[PDB]
Amino acid sequence: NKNSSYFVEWIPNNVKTAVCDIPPRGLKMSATFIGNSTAIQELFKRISEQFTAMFRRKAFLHWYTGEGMDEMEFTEAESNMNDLVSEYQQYQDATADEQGEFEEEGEEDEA
Amino acid sequence: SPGTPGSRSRTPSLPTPPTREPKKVAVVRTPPKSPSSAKSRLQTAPVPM
Repeated sequence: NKNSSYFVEWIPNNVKTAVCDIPPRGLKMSATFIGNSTAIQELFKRISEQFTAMFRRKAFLHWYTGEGMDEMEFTEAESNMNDLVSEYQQYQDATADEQGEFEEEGEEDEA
Repeated sequence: SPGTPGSRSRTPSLPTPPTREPKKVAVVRTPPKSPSSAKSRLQTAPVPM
């Protein structure tokens, strides 16, 4: 209620509750939270940022391809990370929309 | 796209969720089965002379 701006509005009522009868030892009550958020992208951005700045100069790259790692397999590991950030960003700032008769339909002409 | 010399970042961005699509969904389908009836009656007692 107080913070509806912090919850994905095309995932209505975003919570899964579980409740055990038994406390952790030495305290009469506690709780643990798990949190799936688009706000995590800033991890993967920075790692990718540090990775590309490293990789543009190939800094210490030789130790990985010394182990017979492939420098092309390593190149495309960036792409998965970039695709992952786009996986958050397609749901970032994204909105409810109307249902309707939203089919495309061309002109009354022979093609 | 033009840019800096050497290796450049490798970014896909194809959004997964379906767009607007033909599912209007809310249409009238099954009204309850309802017949009107006009009705009539005619009084029929004994009518001698």
